[PDB]
Amino acid sequence: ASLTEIEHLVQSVCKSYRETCQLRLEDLLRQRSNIFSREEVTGYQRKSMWEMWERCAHHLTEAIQYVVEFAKRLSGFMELCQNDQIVLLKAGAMEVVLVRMCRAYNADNRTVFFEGKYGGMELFRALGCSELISSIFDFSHSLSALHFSEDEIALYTALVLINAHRPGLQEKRKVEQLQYNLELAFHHHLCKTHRQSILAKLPPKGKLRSLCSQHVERLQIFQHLHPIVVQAAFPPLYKELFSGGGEKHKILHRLLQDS
Ligand SMILES: CCn1c2ccc(OC3CCC3)cc2c2cc(C(=O)NCc3ccc(S(=O)(=O)CC)cc3)ccc21
Repeated sequence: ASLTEIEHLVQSVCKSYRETCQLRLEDLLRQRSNIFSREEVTGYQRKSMWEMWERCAHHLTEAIQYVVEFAKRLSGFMELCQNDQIVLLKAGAMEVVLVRMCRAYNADNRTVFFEGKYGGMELFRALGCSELISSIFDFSHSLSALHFSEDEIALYTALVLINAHRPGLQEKRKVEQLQYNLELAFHHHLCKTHRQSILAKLPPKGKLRSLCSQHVERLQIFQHLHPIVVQAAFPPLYKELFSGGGEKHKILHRLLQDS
């Protein structure tokens, strides 16, 4: 790639992100005074474990749907073979969601936007996975302290998704080329905006992996306890990405083949 080509890549990734960001930043900021009351938090804490799981799994899947669309619109992604598209989304979609989530996290009062209002960690007690929840809140706090712009989130999530180290890729060199061009774009944009200092402050790649592993591990516990709930009331796409041996569905293929 050349230098104008890199800045065109920057513009194209930012555009692809804006079209698929699910919620515009201002819509999340405008709701920050809308906080759950103590009575509403209590109501969430008294919901059954299985109903809170279903609701949370539903919201995760919705967010993952916008990530799939981001990929489909991401320069060079659809030129990868189908196998590698699926590999990359299977391993990276939850990671992208976790990074995007920091937009919905208010570091001032330690709350996250959830079902129309902002609430803290205690909102999720009924899940029985406090360690996973606090890890996500802590990760969202760490990213909020960097004050990502929307352009930086677009470029960083492109790189989270386009990761040539995922096991199972068939055209590893093609993914490497794509990853390298997106890295140049991200680092070029940081340099031009005098934001190279955040590079040392970004989370190690093992953190994002660790959060996704905790998620799958707590899901396995839940699915053992409530197997019919997962079968009857979890989104098919969710089960395909995270469940075992829930990889019996083929939703990703249909989502990618469409359009
Ligand atoms: C850390 C606490 N938390 C969760 C914890 C667990 C969980 O589910 C899995 C555990 C087992 C299933 C699910 C959530 C969960 C979901 C939401 C959510 O969807 N809010 C609505 C919203 C819409 C758009 C945006 S965005 O535009 O920024 C692009 C992402 C962000 C937010 C918020 C907090 C959550």
